[PDB]
Amino acid sequence: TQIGGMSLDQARTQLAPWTQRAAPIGADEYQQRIERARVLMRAQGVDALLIGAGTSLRYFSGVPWGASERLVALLLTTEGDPVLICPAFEEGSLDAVLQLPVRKRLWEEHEDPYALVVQAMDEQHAHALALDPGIAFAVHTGLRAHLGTAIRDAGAIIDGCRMCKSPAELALMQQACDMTLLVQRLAAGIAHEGIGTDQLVRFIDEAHRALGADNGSTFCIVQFGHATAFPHGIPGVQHLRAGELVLIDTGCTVQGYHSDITRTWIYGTPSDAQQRIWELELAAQAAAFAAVRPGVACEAVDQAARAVLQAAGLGPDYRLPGLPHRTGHGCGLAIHEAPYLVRGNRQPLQPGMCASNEPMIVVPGAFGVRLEDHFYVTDTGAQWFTPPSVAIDQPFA
Amino acid sequence: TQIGGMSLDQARTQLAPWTQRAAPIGADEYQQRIERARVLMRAQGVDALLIGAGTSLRYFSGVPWGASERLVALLLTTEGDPVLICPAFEEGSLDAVLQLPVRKRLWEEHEDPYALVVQAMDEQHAHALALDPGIAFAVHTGLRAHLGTAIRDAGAIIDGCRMCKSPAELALMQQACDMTLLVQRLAAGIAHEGIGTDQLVRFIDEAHRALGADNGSTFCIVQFGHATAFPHIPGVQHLRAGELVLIDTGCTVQGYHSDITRTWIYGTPSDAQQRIWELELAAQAAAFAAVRPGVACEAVDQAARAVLQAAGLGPDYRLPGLPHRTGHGCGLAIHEAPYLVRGNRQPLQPGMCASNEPMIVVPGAFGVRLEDHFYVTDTGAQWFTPPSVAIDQPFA
Ligand SMILES: [Mn+2]
Ligand SMILES: [Mn+2]
Ligand SMILES: [Mn+2]
Ligand SMILES: [Mn+2]
Repeated sequence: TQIGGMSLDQARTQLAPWTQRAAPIGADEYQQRIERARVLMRAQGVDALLIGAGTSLRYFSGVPWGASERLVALLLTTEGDPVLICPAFEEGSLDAVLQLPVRKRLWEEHEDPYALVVQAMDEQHAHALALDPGIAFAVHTGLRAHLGTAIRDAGAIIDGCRMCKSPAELALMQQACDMTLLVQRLAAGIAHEGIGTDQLVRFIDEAHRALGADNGSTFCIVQFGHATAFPHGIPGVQHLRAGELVLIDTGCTVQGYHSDITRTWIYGTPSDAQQRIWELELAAQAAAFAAVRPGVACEAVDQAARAVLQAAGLGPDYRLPGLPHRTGHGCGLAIHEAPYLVRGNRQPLQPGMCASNEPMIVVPGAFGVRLEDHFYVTDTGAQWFTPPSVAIDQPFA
Repeated sequence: TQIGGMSLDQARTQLAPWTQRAAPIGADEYQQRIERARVLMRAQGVDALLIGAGTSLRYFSGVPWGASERLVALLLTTEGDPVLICPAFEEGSLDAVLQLPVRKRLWEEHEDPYALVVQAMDEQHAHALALDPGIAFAVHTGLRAHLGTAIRDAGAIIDGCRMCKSPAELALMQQACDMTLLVQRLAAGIAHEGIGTDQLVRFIDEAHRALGADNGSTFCIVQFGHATAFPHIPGVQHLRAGELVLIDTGCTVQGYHSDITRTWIYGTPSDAQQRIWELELAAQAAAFAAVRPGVACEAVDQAARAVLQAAGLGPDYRLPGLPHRTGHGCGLAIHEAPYLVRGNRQPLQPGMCASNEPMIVVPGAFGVRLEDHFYVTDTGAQWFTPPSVAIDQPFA
């Protein structure tokens, strides 16, 4: 009963704005983030940290703008309000989004914003910069015109803050996930013979927007039939036929925090091969989840999924039929962030880490099945953000 | 009569799929871009170039994927097919979009892709790498772990290719602009008392899709009244008689961007609105009249500012006036070199494409932004779209 048979206007009747709205991040929590960054800076022997516009700037300062060709950055040192380097003409706009007190250092269009970063270093006798790994390489070129000391990669400091989510972060993420899960549910409901992949993408966007996501669908992949064999798809619109699997991978943000959920379900009657692979995928996902608790190396969670596949005669390693990519990724303010659930990653799981659990099986020439739900690590184990699917024709628990 | 009076029904009658479709970029032109990069690399003493996923990888290879945490890159050396560094699991999906013959070098999830880059360098005896300045700093870290030699910034090489558009690229951008102009005109026509900023966003997207844009609207800003003085925090507004409307939108066609702003009055304008609107047009016109081969980009920005100063606004970036640059290059990116900004000595040359948008802000009152792009010709410039005629005639 979850697949097909829902009219567009029936689905529409389940799309009122979401009424269980998590609290934004508070001022105190931004100070705690700065404080934690300072601990990790000192641990690494760094005395200044430069964070570019994008997910990390939003994390530390609230500023949500996307990166551009104009340097917008926070420069954190071991004391005092961090410096916010920003185009002069954007000052009014910056003041309206900041969640953290800052010392603003503004540059007019022809002025060199990298000189301002280094001047603010020199003012506090800081000579050991770490730079945001997400920032454009052009920024290392700019800083090099003025800085002669070693520039360290800030990834350890940034991850060491962001990997473990606070309760407020978890609730924002949960909201986003509950919204997208509903959207997934309605998309499965309106599916019918002949529906276009593009029509389902457009519905999903409309539906996330109606529920009050920040900005509709963050992304959306919809594939039918043989196209499901490509983990990230191929160009081209498809039209649905009985007997095909349907893989829908989509998500939204709520105050920048992501959902990221995949469902793969049959439309019509499945073959034995489809059933067999779908069950195996549910089982691989379930084994990865059972492996999660504090102290467990991230690679062990990936190993747990591959062990199920290999005991069914798939794999080993990335061999196809099997799992050609890692089991999962971290999620937060970015879709993909630390920690990664991947072979070779010894990083121990800690309470509050969030990650995907999406051990997709690909059968070359045929189809793929990806079941994707995220979890967070609790004090004694893990918790699903969204409950896994139940069957090939029952995508929703 | 450009503004208002049109039904949604009438607008839809002008929304058949675009029939004058510009040719996609062909296999030979990708090879010419690779060749062009190679001479630039030789001119600058560089023997290896790494391009990351994004507009530059698309330019060189046709791969359109946005950058992610996994290295997807093209490594170009002084000879042989370029090397495409890619996750192994994405190989099938990479093959469906590649437009250039490459030597694929695939890595499994636990393997170090930066190692592959350096091994490909070492096989060619390349030791003088330039790195895409748009790529994440993480890639510098990854490469530096394997290299003792300098990692140069590739921006001279990449801009030396991308800034001057081929005829094929100009035609694709022309298509994108012609479609977006129509959308702008329809949006003006359907505007009425009460209409939502959100309803206009939605219609704009629908229209861009109906005409055959790559993916609807690329972006859409719609501002009414006092909000036009705040060019950068969204919020839904409803239209009233006496308000300015500013609509900034664009699409892509084979990834080539349009980016057009129109600002017009709904109802009767005040004398201040009229005077600033006229000034905006004049500033835009003076910038365009400055464009010709060998003019410095900053001379084009100064030409706009001179208009505003002669009329008593400014000076410099002071308001009421022009608080930021006059315009930006445009291509596969909305914003790319060359920038029409004070301090930029870069001389314009034939084929360069940029925006001309010397917005006037009157603080706390309103703003008027007129935005049309141009390309540089052998003797002067050519508008992709013709400028507005009047505060109540947004379309020439
Ligand atoms: Mn995922
Ligand atoms: Mn996903
Ligand atoms: Mn624009
Ligand atoms: Mn523009």
